[PDB]
Amino acid sequence: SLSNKLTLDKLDVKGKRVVMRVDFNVPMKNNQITNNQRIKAAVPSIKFCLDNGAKSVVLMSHLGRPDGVPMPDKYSLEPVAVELKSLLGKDVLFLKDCVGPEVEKACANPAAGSVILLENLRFHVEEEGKGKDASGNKVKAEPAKIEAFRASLSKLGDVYVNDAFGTAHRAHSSMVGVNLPQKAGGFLMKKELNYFAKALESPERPFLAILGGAKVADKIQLINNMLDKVNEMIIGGGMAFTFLKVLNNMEIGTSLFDEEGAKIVKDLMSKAEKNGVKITLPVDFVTADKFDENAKTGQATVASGIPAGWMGLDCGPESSKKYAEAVTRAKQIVWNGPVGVFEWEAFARGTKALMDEVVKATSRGCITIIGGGDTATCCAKWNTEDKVSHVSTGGGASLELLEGKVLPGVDALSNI
Ligand SMILES: Nc1ncnc2c1ncn2[C@@H]1O[C@H](COP(=O)(O)OP(=O)(O)OP(=O)(O)O)[C@@H](O)[C@H]1O
Ligand code: NA
Repeated sequence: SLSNKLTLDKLDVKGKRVVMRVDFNVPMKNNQITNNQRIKAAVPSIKFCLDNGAKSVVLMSHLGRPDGVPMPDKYSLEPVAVELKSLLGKDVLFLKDCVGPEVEKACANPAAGSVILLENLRFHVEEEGKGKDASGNKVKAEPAKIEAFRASLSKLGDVYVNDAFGTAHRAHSSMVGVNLPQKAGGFLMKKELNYFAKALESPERPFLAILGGAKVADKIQLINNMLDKVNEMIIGGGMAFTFLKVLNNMEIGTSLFDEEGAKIVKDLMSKAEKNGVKITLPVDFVTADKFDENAKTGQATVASGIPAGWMGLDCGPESSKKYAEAVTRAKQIVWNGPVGVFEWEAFARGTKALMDEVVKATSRGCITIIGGGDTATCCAKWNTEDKVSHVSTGGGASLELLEGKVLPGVDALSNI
């Protein structure tokens, strides 16, 4: 997987400036970092570079989805710089941009051992290649400016390391576009890829995938290929309402809905039937009159529908029972995406109950893999990081491995 690729343990960094993509896309609440998992996970690679004599380590990441507009009031990485201090035992220089002559000067010839964190890559449309303007109109990036963006990032180091497993499914500029002669996979990239390579070679069966969360447009497009690998799927969280509206003609109110994915729902169900994959969808819900921690709440079922102006933000008790039945049958589980808005206590019961079931499954020998920026925060919140088989820093990235793909961030590394 990385067998063919240059990795950091084989990269001479002595006297070299290292430019490192990392996944510091950490969850935030009340403007605080709620889980430093993804930051801590990159420390081994950073520390290795500094201990083996790197002149500098320049760290670069996105945070959230600002869609190519500078929104430091809301998606700045400065809080991550602070947290990384503590985890490293080294101070960190935070720059307010990631490209341009001022950044290039700050990284051109740093004091020996400097750790530099750049501002959010996605404040530039050239990272993703597309985004929105500040008025919210979709925009494409211009090829020549994408090249200039990649050229600028490439000047910030002499060698490149990608340790950003959580983002490895994204063919973004900082992930596939850095032009330096040595492009090496970091130790987190190696740890995660090696874990999944073995867990996915010959899964214990039944193999259950649990797909929830809120990235519906993206992740509904992964189900088709996953249906060739798994024996059961829970489709919950925000993902479920697109399925229920199409299959059950359910009223879903203002719940998350994907117009494009709705067009393939019946094809996915046909393929699940063809491949013998049991699909478990929720049958009841905790509702809210608005997207707010303190919203008024209600209950609902698929038969009742969700009232107009209301949204389903958690599953209900009968859904938790059905989810639990699927977990009990499983011998291997991969779970990405909470089955409700677990950050808010009114909407956390379904995710907590499913966590309880997954922990119990682990205790009787199920191989249990939970991954994602927010889903791993469930493990931190309820203190189950040591009670499942593997907590991954990749969510969507892990689902694309489950599909059987080579991740773009891996593919772009140097061959041995
Ligand atoms: N019914 C729902 N409506 C809206 N949001 C939901 C619902 N159920 C869960 N969520 C939200 O889904 C979010 C997580 O979805 P997401 O797909 O980002 O998962 P993730 O584990 O961070 O995955 P990745 O690592 O790929 O980003 C949480 O913030 C949670 O509030
Ligand atoms: Na997320």
